[PDB]
Order: sequence, then structure tokens, then C-alpha cells
Amino acid sequence: VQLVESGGGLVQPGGSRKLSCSASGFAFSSFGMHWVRQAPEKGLEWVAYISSGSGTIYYADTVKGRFTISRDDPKNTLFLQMTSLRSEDTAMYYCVRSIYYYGSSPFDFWGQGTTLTVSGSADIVMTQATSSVPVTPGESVSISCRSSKSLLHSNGNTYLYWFLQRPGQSPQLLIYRMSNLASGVPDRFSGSGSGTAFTLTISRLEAEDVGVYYCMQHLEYPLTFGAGTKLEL
Amino acid sequence: ASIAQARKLVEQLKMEANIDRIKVSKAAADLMAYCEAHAKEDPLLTPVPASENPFR
Amino acid sequence: TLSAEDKAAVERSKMIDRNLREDGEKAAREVKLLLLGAGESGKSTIVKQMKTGIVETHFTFKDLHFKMFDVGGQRSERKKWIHCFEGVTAIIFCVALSDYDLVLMNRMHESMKLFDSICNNKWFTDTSIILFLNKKDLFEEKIKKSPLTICYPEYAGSNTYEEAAAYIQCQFEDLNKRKDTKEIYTHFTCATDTKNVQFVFDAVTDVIIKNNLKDCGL
Amino acid sequence: SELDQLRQEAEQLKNQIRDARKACADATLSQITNNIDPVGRIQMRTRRTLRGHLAKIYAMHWGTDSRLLVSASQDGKLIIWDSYTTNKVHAIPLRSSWVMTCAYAPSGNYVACGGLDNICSIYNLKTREGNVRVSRELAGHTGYLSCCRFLDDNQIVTSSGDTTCALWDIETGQQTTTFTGHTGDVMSLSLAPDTRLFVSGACDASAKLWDVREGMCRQTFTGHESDINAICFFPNGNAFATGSDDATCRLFDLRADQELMTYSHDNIICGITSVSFSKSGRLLLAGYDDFNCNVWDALKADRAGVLAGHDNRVSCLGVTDDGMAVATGSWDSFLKIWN
Amino acid sequence: VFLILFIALVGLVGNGFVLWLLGFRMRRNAFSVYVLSLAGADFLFLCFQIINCLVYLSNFFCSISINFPSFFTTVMTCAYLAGLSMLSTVSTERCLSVLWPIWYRCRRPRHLSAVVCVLLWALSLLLSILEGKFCGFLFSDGDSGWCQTFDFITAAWLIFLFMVLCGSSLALLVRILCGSRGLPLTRLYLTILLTVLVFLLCGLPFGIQWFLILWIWKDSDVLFCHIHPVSVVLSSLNSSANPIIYFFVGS
Ligand SMILES: CC(C)CCC[C@@H](C)[C@H]1CC[C@H]2[C@@H]3CC=C4C[C@@H](O)CC[C@]4(C)[C@H]3CC[C@]12C
Repeated sequence: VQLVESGGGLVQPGGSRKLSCSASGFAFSSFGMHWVRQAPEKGLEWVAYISSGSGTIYYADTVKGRFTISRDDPKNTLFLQMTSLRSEDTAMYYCVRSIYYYGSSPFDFWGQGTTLTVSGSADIVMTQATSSVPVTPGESVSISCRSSKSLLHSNGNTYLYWFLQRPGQSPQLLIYRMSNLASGVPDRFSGSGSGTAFTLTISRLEAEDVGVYYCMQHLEYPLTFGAGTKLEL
Repeated sequence: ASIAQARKLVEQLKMEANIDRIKVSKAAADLMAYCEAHAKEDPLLTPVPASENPFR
Repeated sequence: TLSAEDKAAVERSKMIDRNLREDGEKAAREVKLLLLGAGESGKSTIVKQMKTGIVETHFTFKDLHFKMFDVGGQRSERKKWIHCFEGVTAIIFCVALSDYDLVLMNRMHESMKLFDSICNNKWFTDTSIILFLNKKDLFEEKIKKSPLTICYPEYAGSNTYEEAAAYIQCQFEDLNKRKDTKEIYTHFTCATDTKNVQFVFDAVTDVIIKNNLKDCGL
Repeated sequence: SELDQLRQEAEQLKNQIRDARKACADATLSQITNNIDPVGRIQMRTRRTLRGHLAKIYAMHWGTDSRLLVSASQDGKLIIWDSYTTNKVHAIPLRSSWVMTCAYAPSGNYVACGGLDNICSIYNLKTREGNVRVSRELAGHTGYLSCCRFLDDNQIVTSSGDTTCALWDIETGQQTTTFTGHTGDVMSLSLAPDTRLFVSGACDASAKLWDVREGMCRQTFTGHESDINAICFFPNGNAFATGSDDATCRLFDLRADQELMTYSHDNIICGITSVSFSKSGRLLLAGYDDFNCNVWDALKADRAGVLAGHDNRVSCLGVTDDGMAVATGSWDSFLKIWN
Repeated sequence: VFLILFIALVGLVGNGFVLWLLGFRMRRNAFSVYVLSLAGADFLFLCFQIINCLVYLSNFFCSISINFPSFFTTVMTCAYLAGLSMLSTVSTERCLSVLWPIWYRCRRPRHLSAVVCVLLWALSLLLSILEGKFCGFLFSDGDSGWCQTFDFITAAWLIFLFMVLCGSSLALLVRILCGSRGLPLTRLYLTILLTVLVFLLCGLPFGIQWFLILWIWKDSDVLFCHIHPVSVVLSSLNSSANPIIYFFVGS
């Protein structure tokens, strides 16, 4: 599975750029699709969402109705078209897939990324305990993130995610829906808690766990992140 | 010549013939014991309350 | 009142519903034809002129898509998978005319067992039967050499091909318990003769007429 | 003639087997189950109705997380449902529209289906590309396939209509143990909970207990009078109950090698298409041909309730592994979850 | 008017019982779309008929002398014209099913029944609201001079519907008795002739007397009323017949 994004670079303020992410090698027409961005020195921020078959489009409550998403099924290409690029719109745009059935893993596979440089009351916010942790390899690590309203919905599924952006690399998925671990990730990881009070328990840290860890709520939209915890040696 | 196939059927009946049969009442008492010891964890015999039933 | 994950799951199930509905409305317009008959009845030759496990043949003719289910390779009990073939449009029974005296017990008597067993079946009570009569030239140079009275000892007739062929045709037609619902179509052909799909087309357009009255409540 | 005297030693071998299991027979299960009390009239309602199938349902298999289920149909469709929210999870297009069985893996990774093209295909549900693909397509039988049920993610036993049950290995694709001994056309299959044994039934009215690992017919049960259609295996490991075309279900037993209970009623003239047992094993649930499922007090043989909800013949039936619900598929193409 | 209370007792319990069976219980064809719309039109028509008979019997006995509004007769006319046009398009689609069967199996559009159902309901509604606007029923005071031409166009429309139903059932019956092999001929011919006679003897009389006979007859009140209870009762009977014919004989 590869999702090579295209476009980006530098552009004037007030300009327009159709930012693209061409999918290859998988069954794209049955996956809900997203875009999630980040600042060059802050945490991740959500852009948009289109479901498979173009049935539903939500947008960011920061930018709604100015950004516009588009989905092509016979070419397996997603576009994001952007209008009148402000000073906020220097960021790092990522091309996220997900799928939503029972037992699915939303937000698993992520695009490579592109950069494009240019010159809220009811939203559940994620607050992390820190922004940097010095811990030597070998012993157990705990990373805690806060919620502002309880994430347990009455079906039972607690929509808290745990990603990891390695330094210089695209994000992956570690734990989807607060306790369930994504495939391709070793079983040393775990997470538990009741409502708003959650911790990422990492046991036996080796050298690949350096990087910034993110927490995302998915009860509703927007998709708000924390600051992230930089782990270094 | 069906002598080999019929001899295989005879040796299969001979090998299936000599194994151990338990008594009937021991077997039906084991059925009693399973259906007594798992009656409270049977959601279809006793109707579960609808907050605990996931189907309405 | 539900999450966005469960809302996208409802949208996933809705597009699965749309794809299943368009696949079923696609698949209720092909014509299904259950081919029966004994093995040496010339059924391969009619596959090449209409053109392990079950064998399915696809052919279209005058804007009507057909589906032919050669099921002779299923050498098992007929009853289970013959209840799995109700709702089929028409049945193409094939009898070779040449195998009246030719050994296996005679072959016309086993073909009458098969024809009686599928006409009197519970699952085929409104089903048209397109009975083919195969290898008529070998019937010509088998009836000019040997009489049919070896096959049918209770037959006294002209012992040319027309009267004896009409006799064994009516012995095949008389095997119905109920002649008012099922409508048996009968044709004579050989391997050289060309237009044999048209008789199939006429029998199936008559049963499409009856099913189009059943669609319109009549 | 040596073969006629050899078949009369087979005849006297049948005589030692029958007076052995009648000399070990003392009490009918009803003669000691009189002291238990009946459950009586219990009502199970249609909690969910799962529509989206167009031609007739032939099989169904519940998940081991007791929420998902799969269903196979005559329209070439294998559909995985979420039974809670009625959500269709996947819809698999089959290469053969004629399918007579389906199974769902105990790990939940796989589904099987197989029919009149003599192949039990194995489908990989958890796929890195997202769509369900065919993993291994097991072609080894000469007759149609009537049941194929997963043991592990790598072992599947497969009944067929060529007198042959068959244990497979899904990396290789080759059958590793061929179970022979039936006289005609094996209809069903039901694994043990410890998965060391299975049963199977056929047109010769014989139910045979098989051994998976070593591979020979351990026991044989001849109690029915027609084609056995479907079989189910009791949760204790020690019994199993089967179902046939003469409107009769019979509860046999492995360690006593005999018949315990007969589950017929005179108002039923028509055969069974599926059986399954409850979580405790107190309910036996039998599908039928007079368009409704019956429930059976499986120790007392009462008719304690009827799951009449279908327009046509019930094909398939099944209880969740926590005993929470009953799904019944049928020839009017409507799965109904009951609870 | 004494007997129209009792034939609407069997009429409402047939029309809505089809409306229960077809929208909820059963699976719909193109013909089931037609039968659903036709039973809805007779449901609405016999509802307005039973409230007209109720206010006439209330003025007979209780003498409240409440008058039903003039908005009601327009939508009653729309229900009548829509139900009789659904009779015409049922007979037209049966003729097209037997006449070109490869078209009716393979290449028929999916939503054609709903398209021509809502288009004939729109045409019946357009003719009835134009009669209401130009005939003293909507836009409260309406002239009685230009009401004659709209009653004549709607009488010619009912004559055209009768001609379409007879031509389509005639082409149906000669295409069946020209060549047919597996058909149940006698119930088919009997049902074709029975729906032709129900259109000729139950639906068409109320419309002709109201639109064409009243204006051209010109013999005043004495026969106007006498020829009014009979015809309306026949129409009610026709509505009952729709529910006991177009769905209960078939299913
Ligand atoms: C034309 C508009 C303005 C008038 C509508 C009248 C209303 C009351 C009703 C009466 C019966 C109804 C129809 C009943 C059946 C169906 C089939 C469905 O698949 C499409 C809608 C359709 C075709 C409905 C359209 C609206 C309808 C015609």
C-alpha cells in the first residue's frame, strides 16, 4: 500500500493550490479518507474528511467552506483544493485513510506527506501532560493525555487514538480506540483508563520508540490533538 | 473383486466394535450436570434485562 | 445520536445495499437454462452450436442473455442440488435418437426414467422443457438397418423414420402426470444443421410472456 | 463363495455391536429427566431483521465475538453483517452462485464457502488492501460440498457429496486426511469444542464420529430412516444431535455409542434443514420445512416455542458463543436475529 | 345515498389494507407501484365521498347546516382522475409486457412506473386545480362561463383514457389468442374483459355526468340529482372493485 501525495512547495498569499494524494495498490473506493495537518513545530491538526463513495463531507471548524475536498474513484486520486491561502496555511499536510465497520482500525495507514509554505467552544480538546520526556531505553514509559468530556460512548467504544510520528517520518497507528493495538505494531504497547483519564503504557523501550506521540478524540468533529510528547535519548 | 473392500469393512467393524461403552444414566447425568451448571449463563432460557441485552 | 464511526458504518452498509440491489436487478434478467440428459446424448455438440463440478455456459442471442448449467459432471444424488435449481426458466433435455438399441439396459428407457423423474418433480411444476432429439442421421441409418421394435416391443408401426420418431416423441410427451401446467417443446436436429438456438428462443419467449403476466398481477 | 461368508461375519459383527449397546442400555433419558422441571412457553422476538439478500439463504455462521455473522446465498453473495446495528460489514461476490455452506473462522480472520463447483474457497477478511480476497481455493472433491468448518486458521474439515470428509491444510491446499467410509453423499459436519473429533451425516442414515489427528472412523450411529440433513454437537463434548428428512431429530451420545432422545412431533411431516444448541444446551433449536423453527427442551423433548417468522423454508440456524441470540436464515432471504 | 354508506364500509377496509400490505409488508414491482398509487387514489376519493355523505346525513338528521368547503371537491376530482388513469396505465403496461417481452424483461427502466405515476398524478392534479380555479371551487368566486371548456377537455381526457384502455386490452387479447402456448387463457380473457366492463360501467359514468352530460343535457334539477346519486354510487363501487381486483385476485 502506497499513498504518494503530490504538489506543495511555495505559493503567494491569497493564492490557490490543488493539493493531491494519488492512491496505489489497494481498494481505495471503500475507504473513508481524511486530511490531517501539522505545524512545523506544533502538534497535528485536522483538515477534512470524505467518506468512500462521496456520501458525506465534514470540514474543519477552523476552515469550513473555503477548503474543498474531492475524490476520484476511477483514477484513485484524492484532491484537496484550497482557496485564498492565509498566513495559517503554512503546514505539513498528510493523507490519511481509515475504514469504518465493526472491528475496523480507523486511521491506520498514512501518506508520505507534503509541505506547502505561504507568506471552538463545544470542541473536545486534548491536553497532554508534557512536551518532552527524558527516559533511558529498557524501562517502562507512561504517556498521559487529557480529555474535556468523557470518551466512552454507550455502545462501549472509546474513541481515543495513539499515533507516533518518528522524527523525519510519517505517522503510523499504535493503539486505535484506546485499548486496541494496530497490526504491524509489536505487543509491548498497551493503554487503559476510564473516561477522560487515559495513559499510554509503553513497556521495554528500544531505539525506534523515539518520536512524538499523539492523542485524538473521535466522538464528533473536529479531530483535535494534543501537543505531543517528544521522546529522545 | 470386492474381497479387499469388504474385508476392509469387516476389519473396520471389528476395530469399531471393541471399545468401551459407559452406562446411560452416567451420560445423561453428565447432561444434567452441564445444563444445571450453565443455566444462569444461558441468555436464552432466562430473559436478560434490556439494559444488558445488546439487542434492544 | 450515534458516533461518526457508526455513522460511517451506516453509510458503508448503505453503499453495500446499493451494490447488492444493482447486482440482483442485473441478475434477474439473464435466462437460466438447466441442461439435463444422459452423457452420450450429444450435449457437447449443442454446447458448440449454442455458443470439475458444475459447468456453466454463457451465450447471448437477440438481446437476451442466457445461462446454461450443464450439471452432468455432478455424479451424485440428484435430489439435493435439484431442489437448488428451482426458479430456472426452461430445461433442455437431450435425447439421442440413435441409442434405442445401443447398450449401456437400453438408453431410451433410462432417458424416460430421467424425463419422468424431472417432469413429476415437485420443484419443476411450472417449468417449460425444451426437449431436443439428437443425432437424427444416425437414427436414419439405424432405422434403415434395424427396426425399433427391439427397443419398443409393444410398437407396431410403419418402421420408417417419421412414424417411429413421432412414436418415441409421443412416448416422451406422455410421461407427464399433469399436462396443463408444464408445456413441453420438442425439436429434431442433427450436428450439421445450423439454426437450433431459435427453437430455444421461442420456448423461452413464451415462458417470458407467462412470467411477464405474473409480474403484472395477471 | 468367500465374499458371502465374509459379509455374514460382517452381519454377526453388527449383531455384537447391537447387543453390546443394548446390553449397556438401561434407562431412556426421559425416564430420569422427569424430575427436572420444564422451561415452558418462552418467547423469542425478532430483535433484528437483516435484509439485503435476494435469492435463497443456504447457510450462516456466527462469530466468536458473538456480534458478527456471515451468510451465503444463491445469488452469489457472501455477506458479513454486524448483527447489532444491522450493518453490512462486507459483501463478497462468489465465483459460484451455487453455494450450500459457509463458515466463519474462530479467530475471525477468515470465511469459507463451498458448493456445486466442488471447491471450498477460503476468503481473507482482514486484508491490508481492504477488500476480501480468495486466499486458498481448495479443489479436491468430486462431488458437491455440503459443509466446510474451520478448526484453526490453517485446518478446515470439509463434508462433501462424494462420501468423503476431508481435513485440509490451507497453506499447501492439499488434503492431509481423507475420511472415507460413508455410503452416500455426506451432508453435514460439527466440530468438538476441543477440536479433536467431529461428526458427519449422510444419505445412508448413518452418523459417524471421526478423529481429526489420526484419521479413522471412531464410532458410527445408525438411528435415522432417511437422509440426515444437518448435525450439531453438544457443548459438553460428550453428545451430539442430528436432523433428517423424516421430520425427526435424534440426540446421540459419543461415550455411550447409542441413541438418547427422539425429537419428533406428529404435526411435522417435513424434514429438518438445520440444528443448533443453546449455551447451556437446554434448548435444541431445529429449522424445518414448514417454514418455521421449533425450539426443543433438549432434555425433555417438549415443543417449548416456535420461531415463526419466515415466508419460506428455514435453511440455517445458529446460536452465539455467549448464547445471546439466535440467527435464522431462510429461503425468503431474510436473516432474523432472535433473542 | 343510503347505500353508499355501506359500500364505503367495504371500500375503506380494502384500499388502506392494500396500503398496509404493499408499503410495509411486501416487495414492490413496477405493477405494485401502480396498485399502491391506485389504492391511494381510491382511498382519498372514498374518504371525501364518505365525508360528503356524512355532512348530507348530518343535514338530514341533526340539521346543523354546516357546508363542506369547496376546496374538497377539487382534490376529490384529482383522486378520481388519478385512479382512472392508473387503470389505463395498468392495462397499457400489461399490453406492453405481452407485446414486447424482451423489452419488458431486459431493457425496461427501473423507475418508469414511479415516473409515469407521478406524471399522471401531476396531470390529474393540474386538470383538477384548473377546474377549481375556473369553476367556483378555488379562488373563491369562479365564473361559470369558461368552466365548460375545462370540463370538456377533462371529458375528452376520460374518453381518451377509455380509448387507450380498450385499444390496449384489444391488442393484448388478440396478441394472446393469436399465439399462446402455456397461458391460462380463460381467467386471462375474463379478467381483461372484466376490467374493461368495470371501467365502462363504474368509473366512467360519474365523470361523464359531472363534466359532459350536466352541461350538454340541459334538463335542469330534477334529473340532475337523480342521475347524480346513482353515478356517484357506481364510482364508489368501482373503487371497491379496484381493491378487490387489482391485488387480491393476483395475490
Ligand atoms: C404530483 C404530486 C404534486 C401529487 C402527489 C400526490 C401524493 C398524495 C401521492 C399519492 C400516491 C403517491 C405515490 C405512491 C408511490 C410511489 C412510489 C415511490 O417509489 C415513488 C413515489 C410514489 C410515485 C408516490 C408519489 C406521490 C403520490 C402520487
